[PDB]
Amino acid sequence: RRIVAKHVTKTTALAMLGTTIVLVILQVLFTYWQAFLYVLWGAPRYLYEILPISALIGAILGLGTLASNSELIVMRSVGISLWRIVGWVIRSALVLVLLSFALSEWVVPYTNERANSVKDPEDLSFSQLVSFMNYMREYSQVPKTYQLAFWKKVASPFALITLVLVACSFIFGPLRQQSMGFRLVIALFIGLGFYYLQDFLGYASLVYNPSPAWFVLGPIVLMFVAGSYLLYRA
Amino acid sequence: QTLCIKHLAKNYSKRWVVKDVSFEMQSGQIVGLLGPNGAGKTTSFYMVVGLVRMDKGEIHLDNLDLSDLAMHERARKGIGYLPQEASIFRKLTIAENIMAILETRKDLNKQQRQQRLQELLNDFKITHIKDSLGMSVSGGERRRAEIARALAADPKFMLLDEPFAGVDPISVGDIKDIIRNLKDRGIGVLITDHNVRETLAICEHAYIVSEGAVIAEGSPQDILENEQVRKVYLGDDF
Amino acid sequence: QTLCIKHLAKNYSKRWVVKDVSFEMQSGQIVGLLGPNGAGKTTSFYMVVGLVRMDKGEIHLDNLDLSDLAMHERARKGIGYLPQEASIFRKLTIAENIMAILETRKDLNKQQRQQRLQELLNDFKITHIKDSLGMSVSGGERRRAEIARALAADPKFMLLDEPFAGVDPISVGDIKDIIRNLKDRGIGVLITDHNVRETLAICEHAYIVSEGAVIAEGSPQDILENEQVRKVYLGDDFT
Amino acid sequence: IIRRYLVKQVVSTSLVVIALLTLIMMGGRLIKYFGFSIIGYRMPEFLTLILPLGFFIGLMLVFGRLYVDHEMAVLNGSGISRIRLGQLLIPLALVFLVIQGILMLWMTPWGLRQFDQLSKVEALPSSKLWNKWNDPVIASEMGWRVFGPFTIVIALMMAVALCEVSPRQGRYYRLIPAIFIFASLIVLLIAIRTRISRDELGVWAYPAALAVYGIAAALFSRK
Repeated sequence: RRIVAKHVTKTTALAMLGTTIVLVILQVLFTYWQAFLYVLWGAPRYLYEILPISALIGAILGLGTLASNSELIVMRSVGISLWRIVGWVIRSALVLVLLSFALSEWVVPYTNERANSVKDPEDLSFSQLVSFMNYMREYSQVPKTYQLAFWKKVASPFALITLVLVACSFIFGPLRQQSMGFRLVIALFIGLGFYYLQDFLGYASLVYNPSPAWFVLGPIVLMFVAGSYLLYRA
Repeated sequence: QTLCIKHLAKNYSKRWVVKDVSFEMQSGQIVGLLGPNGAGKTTSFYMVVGLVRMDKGEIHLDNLDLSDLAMHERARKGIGYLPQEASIFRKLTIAENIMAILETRKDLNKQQRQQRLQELLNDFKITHIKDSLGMSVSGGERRRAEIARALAADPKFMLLDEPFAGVDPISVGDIKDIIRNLKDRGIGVLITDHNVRETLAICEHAYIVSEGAVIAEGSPQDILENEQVRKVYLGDDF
Repeated sequence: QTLCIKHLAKNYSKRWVVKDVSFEMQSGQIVGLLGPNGAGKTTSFYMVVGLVRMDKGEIHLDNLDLSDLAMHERARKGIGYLPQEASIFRKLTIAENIMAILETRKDLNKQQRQQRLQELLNDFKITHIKDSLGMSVSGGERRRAEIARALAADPKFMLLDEPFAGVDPISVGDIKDIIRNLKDRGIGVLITDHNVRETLAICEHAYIVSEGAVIAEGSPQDILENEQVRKVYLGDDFT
Repeated sequence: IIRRYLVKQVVSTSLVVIALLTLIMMGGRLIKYFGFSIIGYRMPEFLTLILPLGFFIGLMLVFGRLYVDHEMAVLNGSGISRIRLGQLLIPLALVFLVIQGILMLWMTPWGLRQFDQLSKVEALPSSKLWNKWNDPVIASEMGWRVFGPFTIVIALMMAVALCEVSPRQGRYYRLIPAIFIFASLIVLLIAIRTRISRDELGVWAYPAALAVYGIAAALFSRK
C-alpha cells in the first residue's frame, strides 16, 4: 500500500509544518532594527522548542480533518489497522525528529553564537554537551544539572513520537466525533500539561537522589503506555 | 457463506439499548435490519461492523468467530462498511480512491490492479469524473464512488448504513439498481434505514427489532402482515 | 393574513444556490416547500426564517416589510421556527419550557399565564410528564413539548423544518394530527421536508424548488400530474 | 425563567473555567516557585485576571451551547434576541463587577502585603492611595484598581458580540479567536498601567481603552 500511506502522511506532515510556521511566527512576534536581528537570529532556537508542541497539534488537526470527514472509518472498513495509521503519522513526525537533530547539531549552536554577538546546560548542543561532560568526568565530577540537560536532549526525539502517538490515540478514542475546536482546545491542554510536567520533574531531579533519567523518561514511558492503551480500546 | 449473529447486547448509561438481537444472513442476499428509531437497530448494526464494542454476543462467519476481532480484523475477513455521511477521500481523485484500496489487496499484482480499477470505474459509470477531486463531485456521483471504493477490498458482506438518506424519489431507483447489482455480484447486503417504505422493497428477508430485541422475521410480505409490527412500528395504514 | 415572498436569491461561494424563489402562504393554510435535496429548498426556507442573510428580494406580511428585520424581530410579528434537531432546553422542566416563552408575551399577566400554560399542556397530552427534565423524555414526547413551546409565543405562521425527520411510521400520523391542529388553530404552517410522500398528504398547496427556482405550484394533485416535476424530482413511478 | 436559566448556566461553567485556569495559571507559577502559604497570598492577584477571563469564556461556552444544540434558534424564533439575552445577564455581571471590585481594591493589596513580608505600590493599602493622585506611580495603580473591575462589563458585551457560531462549526470554534480578542484588552490595560507609571500616557486612558472596546463590541453585536 502506497497511495493510502502518502495521503495520511502528507496530510499530517502539512499539518505539522503548517502549525510549525504559525507557532514560530507568533513566538517571534511575542518575543519581539538591532532588536529585530536578535530575535530573527533566535528563530532556530524558538523552532527547536516548538517542535514537540507543533507535532502534537499537527497530529490533532491533521488526523482531526481525516476523522471529521469520515476518512478514518473507511480505512478501517477495508482492513487498515489503528497501529498502521499511527505508523503513517509517525512518518510525518519523523521529519520533525530529523529536523530536531539538524537544528540541535548544526543550526542552534551556530545561531546562538550569532544571537549572543548581536546583543547554560540547556542551551548547549548535544555535540557540545556530551563532549563537555566527557571532559569534566575525566578530571572532576559532572554536576546533576548537566545530567538532566543530557537526558532532556536524548529523550527529545522520544518525547516527540510519544506525544504524537497520544494525539493519534485521542482522535480514535476520547476525541472521536468531537468538534475541531474541542480537539484543538484539548491539544493545547496536553501541550501545556506536558511542558509543565517536564519542567516540574526536571526541577525535582535536581533536588532528589534518583538519577534524572527516571524523571525525564518517566512521563514519556507512561504517556506511551497510556497512549497505547487508548489505541487498544480502539 | 452465512453470517450467524447470536444474542447481541449493549448498554449505554446503565440502560440496555440492545437485548438479545440475533439474525442470520447469507451471501448473495439482501437483508434489511429495520425497526423504530432508537430501539436498537442502529446500535445492533454498528456492533456487526465493529464501531461499538460488544458487551455480549457471538458473531460467526462460517464457523469463524469474529466476536473478539476489531474493526479492521473483521474487514480483512470480508465485511464492508459504507458510512451514511460523505466518506470519500477529499484530496484524492475518484480514480485514486479506488486505487487506494486496490493496493491493499494481496492477491493482485500491478498488472491486474489497473485492469480491476478500469472495470470498477466502468461498472459504476464514474469514468468521466475519474480525474476530478472527491470534494468536487455530486452527491449521487460521490456515493457511487464510495461503493466502488468499498468493492475494491472484495467484501463478502457489505453493510450499508442509511443508503436512502437524503435521496430524492427520482434517484431512489439508482440506489436500488446499485444494491441489486451488489447482490448479483455474490455479496450479501445488510441495510439499516429510517426510510422503511423502500427498504422493504428490495430486501428479501427483513428483521424488525423493537425494544432492543427482534420482534419479527421473514420476507417483507410476512413483515407487513405481522400484528406486533403493525401495532408498534408500521401502523395500521401502510 | 398573507405572507408574501418575492424573488428570493442567495449565492454561496460564487454559486447562485437560490434564483428567483417566490411563494405565498396564507394564515390557516398548510404549504409544503419541497424539491430535490440540495436544489435550494433548504436555503430558501432559511431565508424565510432568518437564519441566513438575504442577498436579493423582499418578504412582505400584509404590506409590512420584513426583509430588513432580524430573526427576533420577525418572531414578534408572528413567525415561528421549529428546528429539525432536538431544540428543547435540556436542563429546564417541560412546564418551564412553555413558561419561559409565555413570560415573553406582553399581553398576558400572571393570572392568565398559568391558565394558558395549563391548557397548552392539556392540548398536547403532556400534562402527565410536565414535571420531568427536557433531556429525560422520549423522542415523540420531546417534539410535542417543542410545538407546545412554539405556540406559547402565539405565532401566526409556523415554519416547520423537517417535521418528519427520524419519525417511525407509527408516529408519522401523530405529527399529521398536530400539523392539522395547527391549521385548525388559524396558524399557517410552512413545511420543508425530504419525505415528500408524507408531506404531500397534509399540505393543500405545494411548491417544488428545482435548480434554485420554483418550477411548480398548486395542490398536490396538480404537482403529481406535472410533467416537469416528475422528470427532475418525483420520477416516472411515484404515488 | 429564561434569566435564571442563563445565570445558572453561566455561573456553573464560569466557576469550572475559573478553577481550571487557577490550576493552570498558578500551577505554572507554583512549579516555577518550586524551582503553600505563598499560593494562599497570591490567590487574589491571579483571580484578578482569571475572573474576567473565566466570565468571558464561561459566557461564550453558554452562548455557544445555545447555538450548537438549537436552543438559540427557538429563543430568537420566539422574539428574544441575542442582545436581549446579554441584557438579562447585567445583574449577574454587576455581581462579578462587585466581586472583582472587592478583589482589586482590598484583597489584592492585602494578599500582596502579606506575601511581600513573607517573601512596592502593588501592595499598599487603598486608604493610602485614595489621595496622592499627582504621583504617576500611584495614579497608575489606583486607576488600575478603579477602572480595572469594569472589564467584567466589557467581557459581557464583547462575549455577546463574538458568540455567533454555526451548529456544524462547534461549541469551541470561536473560543481561541475570541479569547485573544479579550486578552488583547487585558494586555493593552497592562501596557497602559506601565505607561502611566512612567508619566507618559495619563490616567484618562483607562476608560478610553474600555470605551473603544465597548463601542466596537456594541457595533459588532448589532450588525
